This record gives sequence, C-alpha cells and structure tokens, in this order.
Amino acid sequence: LMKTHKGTAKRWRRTGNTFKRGIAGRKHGNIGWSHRSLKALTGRKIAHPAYSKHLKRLLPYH
Amino acid sequence: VGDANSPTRHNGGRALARTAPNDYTTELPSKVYSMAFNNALSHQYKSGKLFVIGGEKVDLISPTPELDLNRLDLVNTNTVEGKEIFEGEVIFRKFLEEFQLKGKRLLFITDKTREGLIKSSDPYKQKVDVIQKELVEVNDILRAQAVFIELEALEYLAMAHQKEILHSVSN
Amino acid sequence: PSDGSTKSFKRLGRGPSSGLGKTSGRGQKGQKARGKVKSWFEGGQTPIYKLFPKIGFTNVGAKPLKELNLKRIQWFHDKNRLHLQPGEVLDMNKMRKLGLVTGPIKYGVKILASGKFHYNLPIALEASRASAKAIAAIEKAGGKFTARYYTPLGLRAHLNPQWFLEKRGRVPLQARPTKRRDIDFYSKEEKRGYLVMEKDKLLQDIKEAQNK
RNA sequence: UAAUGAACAAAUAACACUGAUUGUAAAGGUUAUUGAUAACGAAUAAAAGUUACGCUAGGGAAGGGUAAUAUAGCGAA
RNA sequence: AUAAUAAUAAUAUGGUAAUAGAACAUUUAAUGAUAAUAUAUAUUAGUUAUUAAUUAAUAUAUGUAUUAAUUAAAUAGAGAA
RNA sequence: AGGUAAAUAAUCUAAAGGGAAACAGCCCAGAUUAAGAUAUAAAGUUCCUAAUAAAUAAUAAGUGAAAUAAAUAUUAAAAU
RNA sequence: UCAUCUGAUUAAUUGUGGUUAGUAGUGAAAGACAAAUCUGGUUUGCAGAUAGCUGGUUUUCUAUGAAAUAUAUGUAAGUA
RNA sequence: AAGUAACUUAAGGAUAAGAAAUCAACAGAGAUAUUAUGAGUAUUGGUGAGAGAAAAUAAUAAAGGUCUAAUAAGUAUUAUGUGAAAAAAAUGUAAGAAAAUAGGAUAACAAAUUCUAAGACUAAAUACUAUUAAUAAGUAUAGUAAGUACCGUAAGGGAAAGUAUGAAAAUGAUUAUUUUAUAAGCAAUCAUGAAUAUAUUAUAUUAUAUUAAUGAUGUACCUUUUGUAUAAUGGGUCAGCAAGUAAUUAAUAUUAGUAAAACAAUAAGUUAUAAAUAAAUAGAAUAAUAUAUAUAUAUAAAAAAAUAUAUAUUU
RNA sequence: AAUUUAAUAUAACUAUUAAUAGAAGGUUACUAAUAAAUUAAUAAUUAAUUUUAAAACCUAAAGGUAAACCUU
Ligand SMILES: [Mg+2]
Ligand SMILES: [Mg+2]
Ligand SMILES: [Mg+2]
Ligand SMILES: [Mg+2]
Ligand SMILES: [Mg+2]
Ligand SMILES: [Mg+2]
Ligand SMILES: [Mg+2]
Ligand SMILES: [Mg+2]
Ligand SMILES: [Mg+2]
Ligand SMILES: [Mg+2]
Ligand SMILES: [Mg+2]
Ligand SMILES: [Mg+2]
Ligand SMILES: [Mg+2]
Ligand SMILES: [Mg+2]
Ligand SMILES: [Mg+2]
Ligand SMILES: [Mg+2]
Ligand SMILES: [Mg+2]
Ligand SMILES: [Mg+2]
Ligand SMILES: [Mg+2]
Ligand SMILES: [Mg+2]
Ligand SMILES: [Mg+2]
Ligand SMILES: [Mg+2]
Ligand SMILES: [Mg+2]
Ligand SMILES: [Mg+2]
Ligand SMILES: [Mg+2]
Ligand SMILES: [Mg+2]
Ligand SMILES: [Mg+2]
Ligand SMILES: [Mg+2]
Ligand SMILES: [Mg+2]
Ligand SMILES: [Mg+2]
Ligand SMILES: [Mg+2]
Ligand SMILES: [Mg+2]
Ligand SMILES: [Mg+2]
Ligand SMILES: [Mg+2]
Ligand SMILES: [Mg+2]
Ligand SMILES: [Mg+2]
Ligand SMILES: [Mg+2]
Ligand SMILES: [Mg+2]
Ligand SMILES: [Mg+2]
Ligand SMILES: [Mg+2]
Ligand SMILES: [Mg+2]
Ligand SMILES: [Mg+2]
Ligand SMILES: [Mg+2]
Ligand SMILES: [Mg+2]
Ligand SMILES: [Mg+2]
Ligand SMILES: [Mg+2]
Ligand SMILES: [Mg+2]
Ligand SMILES: [Mg+2]
Ligand SMILES: [Mg+2]
Ligand SMILES: [Mg+2]
Ligand SMILES: [Mg+2]
Ligand SMILES: [Mg+2]
Ligand SMILES: [Mg+2]
Ligand SMILES: [Mg+2]
Ligand SMILES: [Mg+2]
Ligand SMILES: [Mg+2]
Repeated sequence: LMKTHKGTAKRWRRTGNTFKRGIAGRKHGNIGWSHRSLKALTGRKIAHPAYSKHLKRLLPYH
Repeated sequence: VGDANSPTRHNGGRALARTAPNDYTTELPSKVYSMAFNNALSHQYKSGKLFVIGGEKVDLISPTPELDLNRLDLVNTNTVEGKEIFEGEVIFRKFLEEFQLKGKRLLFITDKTREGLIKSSDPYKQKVDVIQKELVEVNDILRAQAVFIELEALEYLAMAHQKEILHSVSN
Repeated sequence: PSDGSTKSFKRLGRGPSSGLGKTSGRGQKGQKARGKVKSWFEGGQTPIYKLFPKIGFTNVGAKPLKELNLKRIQWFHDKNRLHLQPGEVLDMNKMRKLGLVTGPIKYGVKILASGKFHYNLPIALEASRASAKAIAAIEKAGGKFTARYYTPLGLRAHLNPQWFLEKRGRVPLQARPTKRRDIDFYSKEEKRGYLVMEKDKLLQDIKEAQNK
C-alpha cells in the first residue's frame, strides 16, 4: 500500500478540495526591505493546478 | 546472450509468469446478491418450473396420500433385504418417467439432509443435484430445468433475502 | 451486463492497425520508453515538497467531535423517527440508537445550531458540548441542555453498556475529569458544564483543597 | 528601471496555542529576526589526478560545399 | 419522444508520436439441440463490400462439436530483437 | 558555404496526386470507395509524349531552346 | 615446417612425488604465469544487480491528431 | 540494500514465546502465537531516498494455568564505546544498592497509579516434509526416461528421446501447359494479343483458370533520423517459441444496488453528514440572499481580504 | 447377448483445502535366500496381530589406503 510522503505532509495541508502552503522567502535577509511589501510574504497560499496532480499522488490519503 | 532462462529461448522461462494459488476472488454487495437470488426464484416460478413440497405446518384442504410424504425424501430405502434392487430407486424412476423428465437438470433444495433422496438419486448424479438451503446458489437455481424446494426451505430463503423496512409511517 | 458497466481494456503491442503497435504508447526512446521514473520527479529543480516551509504541528491531544445540527433533530421529530418516552433525555446513546449520529463516535458529539429558527422541541439534550446559539435555541424552545465529560472507555460504556454487562457483569464507573481544561470547561456556566450545573462533589473537593 | 539566495538544521525575542497519567516543566507551533549555497532554483557537513595495460553501452550530435589562401588569365598602365 | 432499414439536402472522412470508439481469428470455463443425407481438416472454383465465414466437387479421419448464441478469462494474432 | 544564430509566412516532418528530366522542403493541389461525361489548377501542345493555329519586330551567333559568367574590346542603331 | 643462428660442466636439461593462488601465490620484473593467456582465473549464489543507452513489442476498421519552443535542472541522448 | 545472501554451529517433530518488575491513565484490562481494523495515524529521517508502532475491538486456538525455587548481588543503577530506520533487551570496560518500613516503570520534580528482575514448566492455533481424499477456465515445451549421453582436471554445467497419422513449408529430381536464344534494372500492377485446360444451358461470335508476345507505370521492407533506393542498421528460407502481466494501495469515469445514508453485520471500523485555523474550551438568517451568518487576521463591535451556509422540503 | 458415454489402477507432476505421521545407495559376484503361531468364520487360504532365518564388500572414525582394497 502507498505511504504518505511526509515532506509534502509537513509542508502542505488539505483545505476544501485542494491544499494550502506557506510562503517562501521570509526567514532571513528581511532588513532593508519595505514592511508593507514583505506583508505579501506572510501567510499562506493555495496549491496551483500545475501541481495539483502531483500533490494528489503524493498524499493519497489526504 | 545471458543466462539460459531467458524467455526468448526454447527451454527458457515464461515472461510475466503467474504463481499459484492465483487469486480470482471477487466481491459483490449482499443486497445485490439477495436481489439476484429473488430474481432467479421469480424466473423459475414464472417459467412454471418451481415445485413446492411441504406440509405438517400449514393447513391442508386436501389430505396427503398414504403412499406419499410431505417432505422431499424417499423413505424405505435402507431396507435392502429383498432383491438386488430396493424400493427407493424404483420409486424414483417411476416419478422420473411419470413426469417425463429424464435427461433434464433437476435441483432438490432441502431443509436438512435427506439421505434417502440422496441414495435414490445417486444413479442419476449426472443430471440431478441435491442441496441444503444453506448451500444453494443462483447458478444451481438457474441451471436446473426443474427446481423442487421444500416449503420451510423456501420460507427460510425468502426471509434471508428480504428487503429491510423500519418505521416508514407516512400519509 | 448492464449497458455502461463494462469496457474493453486497451491492448498494447499487438499490431500496427490496432493503434497501439510497436511503441505501445511509450513514444520514441527516452527513460520513460524502457524505464521507470517517478511521476513527481521534476528534473532536479527544488521540488514542491522542499521549496516551501514546514508549517504547523499535529495536536495529539485533539478530541474531534461529531457534529449534530438542530435541523436534523427537528427533521427526525417531524418524520416521527425521534422516539423519546415522556421525560426522557436525548443523549449520545440515544443519538446512536435512533440514527441521529451515525458511524463511529470516537470522542463525543457537539450540537450546533443551523436549524435554530425552526427548532421547537422542548426535550432535554446531553452531549459533549454545544454552541452558544444552540444553547439559546434549546432553552428558548422550552428544552434543557447540559454538557457532560466522557473518556473513550466511559463513552463506550455509555453507548453500549450491555456489552460490558454481558462480558464482565458490570458497567464501568464514569471517570472524573483529571485535566485542567476539562475541569475548567465543565465548571463554566455559559457552556452549561455539568460539574457546575449539578454542583457535584469534585468542585467541592477542589475548593476544600484550595482553602486549606 | 540593478543593489541579490529556497527549503532543512541551529540561535534570539515575543505570543498564550499544544503540554503524551495529572501539575509544572521539556519540547513543538504561531509572529519577528540572524548568518549565502557567486556553477548564484542552492546534490553532501565533508573529495584531486592518470591509463600508450585498459573494459562495457552508445553516437560518430579520404568524399561533399566555400574560394579567404594558392594558382591562372583579362582590362588599364 | 425508441430500434432497424431506406429516401432527400448539407457538412466531413491523408496521417508519424499520441488520444478515443468498434469489430474479427485462437484457446479455456458456464448454458447448449443436432448427426455418416453429419462434423472436422486440406485443395480447386464460386457468393456475401470479404483479416471472416459460406456453397459445390474431391481426399482422409470420425457415429462424431466445449458447436450457434450470450457471458467470464487469457501463455489470444510475429518479416523484423 | 548544402555554414551558424535567432524573426515573421509556407511545405517536409506526419502528404499520396500533377509540374520542376530524375527530385523530403520549389509551383498547384490535400487520397472514404468507384465511375470517367463536364469545368479545370500549375505546367505544356513537332516526335519520343496527352494536346495549337496566328500577328508585329529582332537574331544568323545553333546565340538560344528548363541551372542567363564579369570588367573590357570590336561592329552595328537616332537626337539635335 | 624448412633453412640459418645460439648455449651445450652448468645461474644446465629432464623423470617421479610434494608445497605456495584468487586482496591472492610465483616472478633474474615482462602487469609475466596461476589448466590455449590475468592491471587479478574459474564455478555457484546475491540476481530478473543496475543501464537517463541499443535493439525488439504480433489482427482489422473508424474519428480527431502534434512538437522539436520558454523556464529549470551536476543540465543539455533524461525529466518536470 | 540488510541483519538479507553466504559460511559456521546445535536441537526437535516441530522449534521459538508464554502466564507481567505488562499495558494503560484515575475508568480499567489481565499469558503466549498469527490475522483484520486502529493505520500508512502517533513516531522518525543528509527532516532526503525513505522507514513506521502500540492501546482498543474482533477471528483461529487449548482444560490454559502452574511450582519445580530455602525467592535470587558484582545483580539493579551509574559513567563510557556499541546496539532491531520509529519502538529496546542483551552486550566490552569500570564503580555499585535496598528489604515489601523495599524496588522497577515516565528527560526532570511532586502526586497518583501499576507490577515485583537477578529461579522455573506449559498443550492448541504455526513452519517444513511425506502419505490419503477432494476441486482444477494448471501442465503432454510444469506429463514420468537422465542428473544419463556429453563438456571441464575440479568445483560444476547439462541434452534429444511415448504411440499413430501426417497432399505443413523451406528444399531436390522428373513430367505437363505456356513464354523465352536482337534484349538491360525490386521481377509487380494495369493494357492486350496468342496457346493450352476445364465447363451435364459453350444457344456462341461463350465463361473461367494457367502462361515473361507487346505497351505504359513502378527507387524492397523495418529501424533510426531533418532527411535513406541509399553504398546507414537487421534479415539464407521455412515450422515452432518469443514481449504492458500479478498482487497491496490512492484518484477519476460509467453502470448497478442502497440512499441522508453506504459497506459490514458479533464488537469495531472506513467514507458522507460543516466550513475554518498551526492550534485552542470557537462553529453558519435577531421576522431573509448577502447588505445576514461561521472561521481565520483585528477586536469595544463593526469595516476590510478569502472561503463557506441559509430563498412542500433537510445534501 | 453387444456398444457408447461419466468416475475409478499396482502407473505423473503442480496449486489449494481437510485428515494422518515425523519414512538406503553403489560394487560384483563362492549371488545377498526363510520359517511359523493365534482366535470366530462351511485336517486350514478371510487378512491382521505376533514371532522369527539369511543378508558378501564400500559409503572418515576395529588400523591403513589410491571406495568397494589391505592388515589385525
Ligand atoms: Mg517565521
Ligand atoms: Mg508592492
Ligand atoms: Mg499510432
Ligand atoms: Mg530523441
Ligand atoms: Mg526503438
Ligand atoms: Mg518520451
Ligand atoms: Mg542542482
Ligand atoms: Mg491558555
Ligand atoms: Mg505529563
Ligand atoms: Mg518555546
Ligand atoms: Mg549546481
Ligand atoms: Mg542555474
Ligand atoms: Mg530565473
Ligand atoms: Mg564537489
Ligand atoms: Mg610506451
Ligand atoms: Mg483518418
Ligand atoms: Mg481528404
Ligand atoms: Mg504470445
Ligand atoms: Mg512464424
Ligand atoms: Mg504481416
Ligand atoms: Mg526473427
Ligand atoms: Mg542549416
Ligand atoms: Mg500540413
Ligand atoms: Mg521524427
Ligand atoms: Mg508528394
Ligand atoms: Mg519537359
Ligand atoms: Mg516524374
Ligand atoms: Mg546551346
Ligand atoms: Mg667444473
Ligand atoms: Mg624414468
Ligand atoms: Mg607497463
Ligand atoms: Mg581458460
Ligand atoms: Mg597478460
Ligand atoms: Mg539482466
Ligand atoms: Mg539484490
Ligand atoms: Mg484530420
Ligand atoms: Mg514547427
Ligand atoms: Mg533537452
Ligand atoms: Mg518449547
Ligand atoms: Mg525495516
Ligand atoms: Mg524472584
Ligand atoms: Mg524479588
Ligand atoms: Mg549504559
Ligand atoms: Mg537496518
Ligand atoms: Mg518472577
Ligand atoms: Mg573430456
Ligand atoms: Mg527473339
Ligand atoms: Mg540482365
Ligand atoms: Mg545523422
Ligand atoms: Mg529519395
Ligand atoms: Mg547494392
Ligand atoms: Mg540496406
Ligand atoms: Mg546482414
Ligand atoms: Mg466577525
Ligand atoms: Mg574402515
Ligand atoms: Mg602403501
């Protein structure tokens, strides 16, 4: 039987009929940049259709 | 070339070979199985090839004959202290030719084991099958060209393969 | 067979005019032609399971509750499928027995208020908890709600007590709350906690401990 | 309009979210922040040569085109 | 308010990689008459818009079909290694 | 350079059929199966090879006639 | 094989037995020999090692029908 | 990969395990051994390739609970080097207790629970092999010979081969019909004379079949390529054999059963029934359709972004 | 008084299920063999339960070897 890919499990979560994720690029080198601009690098986004199929295969039981 | 086992060789192995015991089991919902069983029984009844043999638990408006029985069995078989043959098979053949069904598939569904019937129908094993109510199948019923079923066995099968209803009070 | 219940599996490598001939769909050459490569391998670039950060943690102490809205209760009532004798309480056992809450109940049931505007049953209710709107609607309809604490074994005993009676001759005693979260929740009055609503001995023991 | 670097693993602070018998802890999480992978979408914390003794699987990722060069002629002088 | 066949007007019908429908030959399992005035195989000549079956003649074997048809399955189709 | 690098068509790739003598890429045209009466595309009509009769000038060098070779030199044509 | 040439009392040539070898022997040293050939022999097993490479992949009919570009990649014969 | 292959050693019809210094969580269970759910969840990883439980509920199983020990000391524990990918009892070196007024179990401490190491026996459900019976959408290339012939010094490798029939092809000789000694290329198609053969409606001025007069057209087939008649790959010919299959899973589509329920029906358990959040004790109309409501960010509360729920009958 | 179907042999293997149980080869030659008993069955055959006779040489370990040899 297939096994959940734990890396994807830790970096992705199931929401509705798709998956959520965190942002990339706000863990160092933030000083000198605009806070009102870095605001866009805080929070979550949704999976993209280009890789929805990959995610479905990587997390069979999600 | 490599080893001598290659499938491309005369004494080589077989590509993508199976390994017994091969698994061919399949599963089907119980409700569908019950519906199919009811359908087979209904088909036999509609074709007029389902005979019901029973009594002693329902009111009879015509008395049973002295020679006959109310059960799907043939008594007086083990009494073989006569000639090379005894009464059981003789009565079975007489039934066979009286009802004009000799090389026809026959099915006998019973409640409990009927050793007399089994012994008497042993000579015609090629065309007559005897089964208890527990072990019958749709293939047996549909294969039989004449199906005999005891009344209690029919009661049991009907109860088992019954649609379930709860409450269901409506105007 | 019934129409639309069977097809023909596509047969590979059995002639040119079959449409699936020598290449049999593989294409021309490559690793995929005569080899196996992961479906989610993308040639080296940081994968979708590496670029993003690991977010969140799994709460092992979680207690998911099966949700029960008021519209279902009212619907059962109007369907005459809610068989309660007069002066009888609708608890999780009866929800399971009647069919209000179906399937396995791991931890408990929470009553939510979606059909609150049409709920008019003056019956009494029990559950692990309920929403504030559910409490308000239940009381407005002339009913009564209290939230009770069950462990896994205690809830099993509550749902299927005859199992314990048959196997062991006795139903286990319901366990007293032991955490801080449970005691706090069931001591709250706005949650209709059973400890406070029935003034039971546990809170008194805690008070005698503090006052010493 | 350039002035830049992913995720893992560490570290500091705040938050009051979870605290694996309970209580506190430990640890994790959320928010903010730090250090550069310049082959700059970054294999590992960590790695150069030689074979004319060489081996396997493959691809070829004098003729043909050109006339810069060479040779030869022509015009003009 | 379908299905089959036929009729009229209009549009469309090249195809590698690839996608999607449909069908035939072989073998096996379930149901399954008929029979040497038949069945099976082979050759020659005809028929059906024909990878297949059929009709006639001839030859061999056999009192004879896992037969026609519907399903279920494949060691199910070879000028390319 | 029948080179190399990209930018618009088109075709080959994966396109049979007619013309380019022969011809992946050029000119025309896209084969479901036949039939063969009619109108044709590109290309052609002395014979090989399906199909033509004319007008007005020039060429005399087989120049040329389905792959135009340059500077220059000679000999010839009319405008005032 | 024939002819020719070299040592021919020695660091000689041979017979019969024996010991040393597969990370491993012997070697007047040539990567030489270890059962017709070794920069490390054979047999069996792991084992259907692995191969982004090469070659094969079998009947018919019908309808639609591409690409050889961008980005990324220890990536340019692969893959997304 | 894997404590696998291999080598070595030692038992028995079986071996091994086994009646808690076990689980669990304040309520409780009560020995081993396999199987299903739990569950690919907790846990774990150059947090990469990947690995991965236990409680608890069921199934198989036997009478399954017993005393044999003066009740266990260089032992528990500690430090250190190793040690089943998560989970741990053994293990080299060296220090080293206590007596049920005690000891083991959790990173640590307190409280509470639970069990008593350093002494032991134990059917059955299981593994392998050999007979007997039953069923084969299994085998006559998995149908009895032979580990023989033969190959190697050796370890070792390792054949063909039942009976009858047989107008199967490749291949050879001969005969018959027809064409062929002034004509040049994938050997074929079309056009068209002529000879021959058969024909129980050839009535014939007939039909069909075989055959290089003669004319036109025609650059073998696959593979791999931008592109091959290519002097690029493969093929002396024919017959037989030769290649997308199995489980264990996830997603999607069609039909069929049932349907706010479905599958099982011993208990469980898996989907669906509520959206959301990293998570927490939060969770959908104040007398109506987003302008209301739920969650997340922010809270006096709203507004603002994103999803989601409400217009006789619940999807 | 025949003749065909379907099972069955001392005379195949493979897979599963269910029972029962934990059983000589080679060499060639002074060739390697048997005998009986019991009760119940119209001098006795049921078979099946007990007794027995012989059986060379070799297959590491009475000693040695070049296996079927040799020496005690
Ligand atoms: Mg952060
Ligand atoms: Mg901006
Ligand atoms: Mg194709
Ligand atoms: Mg390619
Ligand atoms: Mg290929
Ligand atoms: Mg490909
Ligand atoms: Mg890289
Ligand atoms: Mg708090
Ligand atoms: Mg704790
Ligand atoms: Mg912290
Ligand atoms: Mg790099
Ligand atoms: Mg780069
Ligand atoms: Mg970039
Ligand atoms: Mg490096
Ligand atoms: Mg040299
Ligand atoms: Mg087409
Ligand atoms: Mg067309
Ligand atoms: Mg085949
Ligand atoms: Mg063949
Ligand atoms: Mg062919
Ligand atoms: Mg071949
Ligand atoms: Mg070019
Ligand atoms: Mg085109
Ligand atoms: Mg191509
Ligand atoms: Mg063309
Ligand atoms: Mg021309
Ligand atoms: Mg031409
Ligand atoms: Mg000329
Ligand atoms: Mg001397
Ligand atoms: Mg001598
Ligand atoms: Mg050298
Ligand atoms: Mg050799
Ligand atoms: Mg050498
Ligand atoms: Mg191989
Ligand atoms: Mg391996
Ligand atoms: Mg098309
Ligand atoms: Mg293109
Ligand atoms: Mg590329
Ligand atoms: Mg034992
Ligand atoms: Mg493992
Ligand atoms: Mg003790
Ligand atoms: Mg003790
Ligand atoms: Mg230690
Ligand atoms: Mg390991
Ligand atoms: Mg003890
Ligand atoms: Mg030899
Ligand atoms: Mg002639
Ligand atoms: Mg010639
Ligand atoms: Mg090339
Ligand atoms: Mg060509
Ligand atoms: Mg040639
Ligand atoms: Mg060739
Ligand atoms: Mg060749
Ligand atoms: Mg709000
Ligand atoms: Mg001896
Ligand atoms: Mg001697």
